[PDB]
Amino acid sequence: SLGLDYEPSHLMFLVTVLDDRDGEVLGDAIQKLIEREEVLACHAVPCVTKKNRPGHVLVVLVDGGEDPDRVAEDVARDIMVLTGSTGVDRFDADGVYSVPSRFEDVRVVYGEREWRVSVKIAETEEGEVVTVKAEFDECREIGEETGIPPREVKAMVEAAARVGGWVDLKEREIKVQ
Amino acid sequence: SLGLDYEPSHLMFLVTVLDDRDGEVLGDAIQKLIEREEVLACHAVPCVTKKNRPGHVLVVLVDGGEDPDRVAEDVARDIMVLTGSTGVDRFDADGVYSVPSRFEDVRVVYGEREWRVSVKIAETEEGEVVTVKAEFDECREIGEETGIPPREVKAMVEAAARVGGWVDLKEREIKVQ
Amino acid sequence: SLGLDYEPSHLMFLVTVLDDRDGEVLGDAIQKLIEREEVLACHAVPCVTKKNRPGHVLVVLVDGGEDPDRVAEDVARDIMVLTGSTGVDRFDADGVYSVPSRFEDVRVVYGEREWRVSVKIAETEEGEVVTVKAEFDECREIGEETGIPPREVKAMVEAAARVGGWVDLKEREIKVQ
Repeated sequence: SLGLDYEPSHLMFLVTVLDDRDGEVLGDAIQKLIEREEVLACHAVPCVTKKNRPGHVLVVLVDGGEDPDRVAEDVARDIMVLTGSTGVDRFDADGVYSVPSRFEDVRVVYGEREWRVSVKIAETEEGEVVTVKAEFDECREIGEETGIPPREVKAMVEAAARVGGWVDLKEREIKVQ
Repeated sequence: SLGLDYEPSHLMFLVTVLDDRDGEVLGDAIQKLIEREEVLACHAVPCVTKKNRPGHVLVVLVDGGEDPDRVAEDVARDIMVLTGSTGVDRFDADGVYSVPSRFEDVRVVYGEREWRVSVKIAETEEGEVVTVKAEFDECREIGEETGIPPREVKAMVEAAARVGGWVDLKEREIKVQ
Repeated sequence: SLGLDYEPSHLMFLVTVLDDRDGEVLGDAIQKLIEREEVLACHAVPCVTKKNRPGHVLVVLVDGGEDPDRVAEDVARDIMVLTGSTGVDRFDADGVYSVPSRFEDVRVVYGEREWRVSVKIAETEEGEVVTVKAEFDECREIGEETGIPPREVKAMVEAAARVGGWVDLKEREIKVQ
């Protein structure tokens, strides 16, 4: 139990098939659907329906959280109201794999310009650091203004997150205390 | 129980992975697959298979209806016969959200030209009309020949479905009796 | 029971939602993911995430085989290590439809050039040969060098697999013994 966690999951797929007859309905419905916390993702999967008619299966990824069923019903109705569907199907995950994680803002200086990079550190009970991941968009965007390559920012930042230090890119240093 | 219905579902995903080695097999198989009532949708999802080979996961959305298993088996064999697969996997929905609905043909006149528009009215036990949806393709296609915008056809038709009347677009009227 | 087999399935979908923030992570992760036997397919499904941000739901199709849970966990960790995700969800098939199958190499000669074509023969207990499928890529690629159409190679090869013979395309013959 002190490797990967494997627990019951509150993730579900909410699924409905729409005729492509109602044109700007799906983009609009998705934009309202994502406004709520528990909707993780939306995708309209293109499909062939019954009289060789093009459809989309609207697929909504939902984190139920503490109470799934209130959340599932709220989203199901949203789907119904927003799309005109009267049949929304629900698919539950049989379990979720997880590792405890935390975030760590790492201070980056280049002599005269500075940033703060988010670093997710995923660590098990046993002390296995499975991932230390500096947020890449910040790393590459620093990698521009500095010039020096994005992945060396990443490597330095992640090593700084390990010892709780900060990065001086100008002298190639990680400073602890 | 007199809001949304949440009942056991006879919807299933029939899933098989195909090598892209057999070229015009998938379009043809889908065209035969959709010929039966209970196949709701088909999509070949592009995927990366095992020796960096491109595949498709053929995904068939099936309404089992009264007896799922006879329907599921018939479709599974069709998939097998049509594609050469010998392994078809089945994924059942854990439940379906639903609202009772009915259809209502609304008579539309523009002085000298007329149509009939299908309007789905979805209404719960409590009397909450969650959706009144005029079929959009008809609404926009009327919206052409008339000139006047498709969504005002929609709004007028849906209001006519509410009181069981008919639409006179020429004088901007909904007539009840 | 001597038609289609319908047995418990060791197939699962491993699902994780990624921000598109980490750029060349998905192609690389998929290329490592497919290296193991039990990963059947990988696809990153494009999706709309929470602050109208584009995401992908990485979807990994996994044959658990004899022990699913060791295989599932190994893949889940791979997903976690390779992508930085700390939440991998698991969806089990409710059953698999199957027909016993075997392969049969069919010798093809055109007077002076020869090949061996793989033919899958799927046959039930009752003796229903549901599919006899010559591997199409070989059939069409023979169909080139020979000139004569790919589907007549297929038909001849499949008929040869039936009687355990071999194909002489030059004299239009299937020879048994």
